[PDB]
Amino acid sequence: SGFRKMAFPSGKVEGCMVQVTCGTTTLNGLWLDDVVYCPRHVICTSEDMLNPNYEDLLIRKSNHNFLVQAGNVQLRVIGHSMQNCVLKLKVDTANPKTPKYKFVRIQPGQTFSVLACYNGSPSGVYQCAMRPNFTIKGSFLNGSCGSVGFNIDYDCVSFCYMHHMELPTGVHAGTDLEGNFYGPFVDRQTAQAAGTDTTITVNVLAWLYAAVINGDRWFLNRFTTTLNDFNLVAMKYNYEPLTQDHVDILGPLSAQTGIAVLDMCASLKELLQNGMNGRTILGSALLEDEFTPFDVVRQCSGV
Amino acid sequence: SGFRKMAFPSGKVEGCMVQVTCGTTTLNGLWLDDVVYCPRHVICTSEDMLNPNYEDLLIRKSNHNFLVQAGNVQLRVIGHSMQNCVLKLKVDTANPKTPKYKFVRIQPGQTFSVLACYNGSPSGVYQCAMRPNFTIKGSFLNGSCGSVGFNIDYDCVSFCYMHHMELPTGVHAGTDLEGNFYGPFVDRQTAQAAGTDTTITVNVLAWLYAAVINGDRWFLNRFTTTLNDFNLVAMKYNYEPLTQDHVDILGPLSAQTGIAVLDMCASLKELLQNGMNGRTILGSALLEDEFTPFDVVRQCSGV
Ligand SMILES: *[C@H](O)[C@H](C[C@@H]1CCNC1=O)NC(=O)[C@H](CC1CC1)NC(=O)OCc1ccccc1
Ligand SMILES: *[C@H](O)[C@H](C[C@@H]1CCNC1=O)NC(=O)[C@H](CC1CC1)NC(=O)OCc1ccccc1
Repeated sequence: SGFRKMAFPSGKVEGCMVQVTCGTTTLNGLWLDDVVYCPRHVICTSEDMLNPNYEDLLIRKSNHNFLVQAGNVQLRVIGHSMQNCVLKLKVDTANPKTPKYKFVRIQPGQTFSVLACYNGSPSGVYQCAMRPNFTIKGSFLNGSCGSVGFNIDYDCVSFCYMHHMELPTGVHAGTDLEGNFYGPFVDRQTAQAAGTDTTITVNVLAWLYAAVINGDRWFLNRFTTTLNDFNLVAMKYNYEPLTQDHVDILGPLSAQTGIAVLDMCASLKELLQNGMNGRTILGSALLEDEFTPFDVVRQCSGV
Repeated sequence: SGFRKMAFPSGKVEGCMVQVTCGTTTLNGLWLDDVVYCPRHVICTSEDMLNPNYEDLLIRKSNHNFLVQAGNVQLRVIGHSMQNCVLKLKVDTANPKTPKYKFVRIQPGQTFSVLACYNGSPSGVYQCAMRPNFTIKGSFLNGSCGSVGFNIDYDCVSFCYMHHMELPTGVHAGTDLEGNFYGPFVDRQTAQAAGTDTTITVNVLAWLYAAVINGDRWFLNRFTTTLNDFNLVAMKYNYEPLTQDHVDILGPLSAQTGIAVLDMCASLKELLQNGMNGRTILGSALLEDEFTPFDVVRQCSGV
């Protein structure tokens, strides 16, 4: 038993991280088969980044402007192209450690593992949820761009995120591996801000089920409510509306605990209106919304 | 910027995990050079585990009683011995992926990464602190024994933990890689319980410094206190006493923020006496004590 925020093992992705240098800029790239993917803003200078025309900037580059290093071994660039906000560098060697992989775009409310990297070298791994406002609450320093986010399913790595920037509130923004931003953000130094956010209701309910499975029961009650009545409380507290599909995906957890989803919704209603009164749930004094039903089932099925 | 609980990249350890089978018991082992390390209770049956004499049980085993599998490839056992609570199986192949490594025992209050594994296959990675009562708050299911905890320092893996059991309160206990338990625990099914725990004061202070570096300042005040006066408050709230050495290790964080340690201690005193009044620090509504000064410096130096 026990419930811990847990990342996927990072080894398959570690074998894909390289260092990409252009001019005086060095960031990380992802080396899959004979292609290296990295943020296109690596081709920019300090003044280029205020208002860049990336088509112009890439036309003025050649293959020899790009230094790719897989550890000590330098990789020779034999071609370059752009796909939206990602640069693709073709190299003269297929990565012998390329895993089975997909490029997938994730939905708000879904989670993924981030392998934070600097100078092509992985430094740490942690879980992130895609917020409803299309930011993530990461930990990224200078040089972290090109770090990727991913999920793993039976030795297949689904890449879903490449890191590009930090917003003024300290949250982070990036693209999928096709180079399309999550959210209404652009890769230049301007005055962008995250929109208003909301709490991921299905995830809070999943975490309450994890709590029960791990023996935290103090917040339970005898009451049940209706979907429509619960969704009125959700709007008051800036929670997403609960759909019937969300009720359906919580089915397994509802079955394992014998607590109906609308039964647990009554508990959430009381927690929202009354607070915790000094108590904790799974080691937290706040309602946690960054665990998906899948994340919970992964750790709580055996319990 | 950003501050996230972060594990070390797990790839170097993933390449060392194998599956060890004895009888109808299957758990995980750690394959380094030509030796596999695993919990000795793998040699026990259901009735053996109530009150085992491990010297007798191992004398009655032979090499062919042990099935070791590195993925699909079965490894041939050519010798076996016991070191305290760990079984060492000598195999006819040195692990080609053996990293530079050490076996180190950690101190309460220190952190490490856990690579949770089942059937020799890594499933997730997360950070744990060794509690003052020598337990950890993990996430371990049946089959997780033999999973290891580690820190990484310049491609050298320092192994510090191997998982053995779950206590009745849901926390976890295990050994160092020499097979010596952390804490007053034994590897048999009996009525063991964790002793009383305390809060790791130097870690809470380190986390408050991380908060300031990341822009959370609401808990700061103009007051300073003395070491002796603070240690009186620490005893009332079941916090460890602050030593001068702890003040010294917080030096860099104190310098980076311009807030003296005894200045920050006044803030902690107020938080302990008054609570948070509905506010949060680094996304938590509780005082967090599982980040070391090193953990904080790793993420906050660049900020
Ligand atoms: C790429 O490595 C870098 C990552 C930032 C650096 C600090 N934390 C991060 O996540 N990205 C940038 O520097 C981008 C580049 C523009 C998108 C084209 N700019 C940026 O993030 O500016 C905000 C910022 C905040 C704090 C410190 C530096 C920069
Ligand atoms: C080894 O894989 C297993 C790990 C436990 C299983 C559930 N969570 C864990 O951490 N260890 C054991 O089963 C040990 C064996 C005895 C030490 C010799 N026993 C044990 O943990 O018993 C407590 C327990 C609690 C919940 C479920 C099963 C067992």
